[PDB]
Amino acid sequence: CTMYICGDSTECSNLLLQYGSFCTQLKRALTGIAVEQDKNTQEVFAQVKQIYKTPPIKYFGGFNFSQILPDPSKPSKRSFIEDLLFNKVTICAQKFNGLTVLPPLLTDEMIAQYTSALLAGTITSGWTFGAGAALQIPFAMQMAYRFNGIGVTQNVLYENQKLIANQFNSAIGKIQDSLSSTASALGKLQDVVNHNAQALNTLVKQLSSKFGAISSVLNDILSRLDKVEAEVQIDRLITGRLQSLQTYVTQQLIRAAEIRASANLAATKMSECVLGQSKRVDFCGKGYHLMSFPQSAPHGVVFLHVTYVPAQEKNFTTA
Amino acid sequence: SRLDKVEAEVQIDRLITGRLQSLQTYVTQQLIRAAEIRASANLAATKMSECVLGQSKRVDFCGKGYHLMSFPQSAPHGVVFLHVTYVPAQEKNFTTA
Amino acid sequence: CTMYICGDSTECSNLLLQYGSFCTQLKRALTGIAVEQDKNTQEVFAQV
Amino acid sequence: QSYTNSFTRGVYYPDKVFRSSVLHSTQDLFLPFFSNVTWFHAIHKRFDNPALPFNDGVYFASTEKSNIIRGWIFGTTLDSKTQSLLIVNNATNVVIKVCEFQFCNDPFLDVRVYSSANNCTFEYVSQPFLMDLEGKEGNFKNLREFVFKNIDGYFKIYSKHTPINLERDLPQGFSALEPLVDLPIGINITRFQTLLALHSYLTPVDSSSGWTAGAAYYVGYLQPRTFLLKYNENGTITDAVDCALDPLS
Amino acid sequence: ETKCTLKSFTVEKGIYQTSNFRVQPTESIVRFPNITNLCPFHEVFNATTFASVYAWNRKRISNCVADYSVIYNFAPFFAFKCYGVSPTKLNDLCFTNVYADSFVIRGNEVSQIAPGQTGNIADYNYKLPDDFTGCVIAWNSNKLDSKPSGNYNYLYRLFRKSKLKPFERDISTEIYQAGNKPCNGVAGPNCYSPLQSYGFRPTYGVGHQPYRVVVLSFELLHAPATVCGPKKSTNLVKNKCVNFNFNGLTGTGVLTESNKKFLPFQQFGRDIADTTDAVRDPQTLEILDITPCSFGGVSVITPGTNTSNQVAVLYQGVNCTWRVYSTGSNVFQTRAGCLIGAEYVNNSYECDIPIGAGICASYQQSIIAYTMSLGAENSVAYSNNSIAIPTNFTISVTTEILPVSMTKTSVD
Ligand SMILES: *[C@@H]1O[C@H](CO)[C@@H](O)[C@H](O)[C@H]1NC(C)=O
Ligand SMILES: *[C@@H]1O[C@H](CO)[C@@H](O)[C@H](O)[C@H]1NC(C)=O
Ligand SMILES: *[C@@H]1O[C@H](CO)[C@@H](O)[C@H](O)[C@H]1NC(C)=O
Ligand SMILES: *[C@@H]1O[C@H](CO)[C@@H](O)[C@H](O)[C@H]1NC(C)=O
Ligand SMILES: *[C@@H]1O[C@H](CO)[C@@H](O)[C@H](O)[C@H]1NC(C)=O
Ligand SMILES: *[C@@H]1O[C@H](CO)[C@@H](O)[C@H](O)[C@H]1NC(C)=O
Ligand SMILES: *[C@@H]1O[C@H](CO)[C@@H](O)[C@H](O)[C@H]1NC(C)=O
Ligand SMILES: *[C@@H]1O[C@H](CO)[C@@H](O)[C@H](O)[C@H]1NC(C)=O
Ligand SMILES: *[C@@H]1O[C@H](CO)[C@@H](O)[C@H](O)[C@H]1NC(C)=O
Ligand SMILES: *[C@@H]1O[C@H](CO)[C@@H](O)[C@H](O)[C@H]1NC(C)=O
Ligand SMILES: *[C@@H]1O[C@H](CO)[C@@H](O)[C@H](O)[C@H]1NC(C)=O
Ligand SMILES: *[C@@H]1O[C@H](CO)[C@@H](O)[C@H](O)[C@H]1NC(C)=O
Ligand SMILES: *[C@@H]1O[C@H](CO)[C@@H](O)[C@H](O)[C@H]1NC(C)=O
Ligand SMILES: *[C@@H]1O[C@H](CO)[C@@H](O)[C@H](O)[C@H]1NC(C)=O
Ligand SMILES: *[C@@H]1O[C@H](CO)[C@@H](O)[C@H](O)[C@H]1NC(C)=O
Repeated sequence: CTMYICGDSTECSNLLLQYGSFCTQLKRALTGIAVEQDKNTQEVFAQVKQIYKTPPIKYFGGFNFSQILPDPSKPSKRSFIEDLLFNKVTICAQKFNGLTVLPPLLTDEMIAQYTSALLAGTITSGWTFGAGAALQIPFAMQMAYRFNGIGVTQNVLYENQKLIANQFNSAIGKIQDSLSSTASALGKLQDVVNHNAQALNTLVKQLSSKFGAISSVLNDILSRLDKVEAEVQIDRLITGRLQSLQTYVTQQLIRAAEIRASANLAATKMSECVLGQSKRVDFCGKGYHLMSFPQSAPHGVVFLHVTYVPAQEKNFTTA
Repeated sequence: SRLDKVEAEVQIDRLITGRLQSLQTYVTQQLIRAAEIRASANLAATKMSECVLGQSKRVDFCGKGYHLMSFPQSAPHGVVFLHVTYVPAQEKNFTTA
Repeated sequence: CTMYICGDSTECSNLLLQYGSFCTQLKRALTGIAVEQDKNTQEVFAQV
Repeated sequence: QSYTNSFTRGVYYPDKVFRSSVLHSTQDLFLPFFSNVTWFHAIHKRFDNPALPFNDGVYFASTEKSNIIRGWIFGTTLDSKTQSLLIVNNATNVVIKVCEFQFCNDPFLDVRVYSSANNCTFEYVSQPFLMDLEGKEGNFKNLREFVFKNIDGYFKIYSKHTPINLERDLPQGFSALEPLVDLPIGINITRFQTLLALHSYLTPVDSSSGWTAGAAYYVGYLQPRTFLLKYNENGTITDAVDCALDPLS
Repeated sequence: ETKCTLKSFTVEKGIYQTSNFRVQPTESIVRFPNITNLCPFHEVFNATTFASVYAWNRKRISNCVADYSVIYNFAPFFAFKCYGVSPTKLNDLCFTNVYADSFVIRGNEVSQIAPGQTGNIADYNYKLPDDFTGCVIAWNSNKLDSKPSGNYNYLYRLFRKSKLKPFERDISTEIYQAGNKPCNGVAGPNCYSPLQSYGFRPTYGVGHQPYRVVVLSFELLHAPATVCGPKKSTNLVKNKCVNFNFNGLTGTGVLTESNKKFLPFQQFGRDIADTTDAVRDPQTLEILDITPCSFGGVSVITPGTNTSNQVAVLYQGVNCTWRVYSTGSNVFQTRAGCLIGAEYVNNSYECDIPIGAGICASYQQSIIAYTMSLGAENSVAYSNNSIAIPTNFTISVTTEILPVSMTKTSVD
């Protein structure tokens, strides 16, 4: 309240009491955003609470999941992609005028453990770990049960399961370079980071404003003007400074609504892209969707959709 | 009853601005909430139209576990769904091929 | 910003500068919606 | 006289604050980028008296070994009717005299400046602006940059002695011109000139007829424009961009 | 305190917010430049008969150190109106340049020195800045300037043709050219010369006495300091939350040794926030970094009032490992901030009241804080030829509550 609007001056805080009840609504709104942004990550990631662990021998068929499974080599238990995503995405001046940043409840150590849990379940128990008790199922056999969901018979996979392993692994190897080729892919997350940063920056600068007063600073105006004429200059300073805070909180309100709209989409997409095998078109990738693998990221999530698209067509006569 | 015309206006005018600004803030905050309350109400309508009138193959949308059906129930300013689902319970393992 | 608040008067524009950085965030707000409204039609229609 | 273009000159410290690796936008008198800097006769034999108007500041640059250029005159009329300003860079101490002198059409402190009108309201003694002289190096060694701004009765001058060895007019680069002294008087300036220094060495023989109206100093003007600049971590101005140039700028 | 914020006598559970930490400053240090020379204000105050309003005596006071006692040497102060700066606090603040102007006028013209008004002085004769950051000082001197024979030697340019700009000299011949004919200065009629004799005798009305009016003009918010009242230059301190006064501008914060560079003529440290954070010693060449004392944010952790009364307090962003006045049972150093009144543990439990950075508290007969328990660690026996097929079901029924509408409202 006063720390932003004024300084260590009781007279300015006294004149703010004339407005009276503008704080209680302002602080309540921002707290509601923070308490719901904190809850917002809960349903996106904590979809299953059993923290599954990958088997000691990572033989999930001929498939190579090292690019997505967490590696114990790093101090922070994260996958090859997540470590790449951490580095690919990147203050005090705000923190003397009244602004703070509350840390999130879920750190990245537990968030990566949440993804490792889902990943272990989506590989060892396939899509069962979302309906009830997890039931192990060979990954070679799991695939034949994902092909059947797209009207492709069992044996199609089995007579060329060696080619399937050689090809999915090749695609997963390329996704590291393709994501690391350019930073335009991560523009969806860097957008939300700097936009909040510039929203705070444009709020700190607003204090140095000649809002119809002799000077923007508060201490000097006390030493300059007497009581019968200092208020007419400081009151218009309070009105403008309150307006800037009022404008900022409203812009956060629209952004908070928009962010949770995407977060609900991620939660819904997290709830069926990986927990199951959607028959919806384009929802879980491009083409006939087979499965997906979640990957954590700063202030977001990344899905590695695995699909089935035909490539070589020969046209025949029908009846 | 206190101030004369030439000097009462300078006081009521800033009272006018503050009372108008409070009304503007209340209406603006209602717009965000009304948009938000419709966002869930559209989800409720979609959930009502698919969980109740049919059996959705999508997982985790119509409850927890393999969904069977739903029964809607009214509530003050809302709706309550009773998702009847099928979940497995007893798991003997076997060797497969 | 100025064209709308004031006409071709320099003194009015000098007054606006006392607020300083109020119109800046207004132009950026309208650019964001405009650039996103042209992106809506892309993802609804340019699917094939 | 001759016309020459100044590339990125006339950039100075606008205030007395320090910033580290930031970008700051300011609006005040500034020499526009790529402007018409008046380069005068590039010889010295030569003794001219060009009527130079003063308006909205003056950018002055002129490299010269042995510091032949020493004096400086400011004012509006310069006939002991209104206030005037004078600088003497006596090359061990600078003297500033804001007074009401009389001055001839062709002033010269050596082989006759005022001869009358010697009373006023200013005396000043400080370290001379120019460094040291008697440098007979074959190639150019140092370049001098000066900017004057008479506003709010707060006459300000900025200086910058820089080492250049390229021997071709103005160097192509940004210069961090730095303020050095502020003189609050409150005067009316519209015209200015300068003074040279040279000894015939004897009154009887060839006293003074060897000179023609051809005496080389760059003169540039200043315009009120926005010149958002850039700082480094030490705080010295690195590069500045004009906001009234081509739309890329 | 939490009950007062919530406006209730029962608090359910969870985090709550109160006023910030606000570490109070210890004392105030006021460092002044070093100049001790006495400034001669008596010259502009009680010299001989000053000039009339047609030609003021402007002075430039600089480089000196001056106070407000010598101005208070004069008792008969009449026009003590002070603008911009309150008279009681003309001390301990440093200007950048003070301009002193003097003139002598009559009683009915004293009120004309105010800005934004039209009068005899405020007409074409004299113009003053309508912002007028300075002040006006005047006192009666009818015993000195007035003469029994009549001081007709003072003039005033009332009838000059064109208007005047503030702070502009008007001293010239001022030939009169008015009417619908060129008078040329000799014609005779329409001359009404502006200059006229005041008439100063010790027998006149109260509103027609000579005065010594000295007006002072200056500005502020300038890096160099020129003249200010003396203040003992107390030795500075480091790492102590202290108020400071460095030639004018004040503030609260700790002072740290030099880590930046500055320039020989550079003495300020404005940042992107446009707030002063690095200043030089006014006495010697010391660069001091100004970081204001660490703000807080106090958060109260409580179980149900219907369940217990013990509470825990959280300071977000404040290190303790530290300047927290008095401590409690225990102190913790969560990445969220400083937590007191709660005992850390080694187990893991499901979160019930959020704290931040993977930590939440709970009520065991005491308040305990712990890390997160994501769930029971399960290892699934995955084999090349092993499958688990269910043999029995469990038809469960779960609720899901979704809002649909809110109460409609109208206004007028
Ligand atoms: C999986 O891929 C990684 C990276 O290409 C490789 O180092 C590893 O050996 C592969 N695993 C197997 C079993 O070949
Ligand atoms: C398709 O097959 C027919 C024979 O059935 C052949 O004649 C034709 O060239 C093929 N390609 C196209 C584009 O029709
Ligand atoms: C599965 O059943 C086998 C017998 O076929 C038994 O050896 C084993 O203990 C059971 N459980 C697991 C986890 O394999
Ligand atoms: C400089 O003056 C010359 C002579 O009139 C003119 O041709 C040229 O365009 C001018 N350049 C600039 C940058 O003003
Ligand atoms: C030049 O400087 C020297 C040393 O400061 C001084 O003695 C001498 O008088 C100066 N000459 C003039 C003309 O000021
Ligand atoms: C100085 O010269 C001015 C202008 O001629 C004159 O008015 C003034 O009286 C002179 N001062 C002295 C001390 O001679
Ligand atoms: C400066 O001198 C010029 C030329 O005489 C004149 O037009 C102008 O009004 C003067 N300005 C001031 C402030 O005296
Ligand atoms: C000055 O700045 C340059 C360029 O950033 C840097 O290389 C140099 O080390 C700096 N000098 C200092 C910090 O003294
Ligand atoms: C002016 O005041 C000083 C202060 O004591 C005094 O000594 C001096 O005599 C006074 N001069 C006149 C002319 O009154
Ligand atoms: C102030 O100046 C005097 C010069 O007489 C010098 O001795 C003293 O050290 C200066 N003050 C400080 C704090 O250095
Ligand atoms: C408080 O606790 C008492 C005893 O358990 C119970 O009777 C009462 O209803 C409770 N009130 C609330 C508001 O929880
Ligand atoms: C508090 O300071 C100590 C000592 O420097 C440090 O070890 C600890 O990490 C700090 N706490 C935080 C939250 O930064
Ligand atoms: C658990 O107890 C050990 C034994 O003192 C201690 O070293 C360790 O820090 C404790 N762990 C936590 C999380 O407090
Ligand atoms: C499955 O076979 C692979 C070799 O193809 C072997 O490395 C792995 O340990 C086997 N897994 C089990 C659980 O027997
Ligand atoms: C399945 O579980 C139910 C209890 O939920 C039990 O009554 C029933 O006997 C079980 N069926 C079998 C075949 O064991």
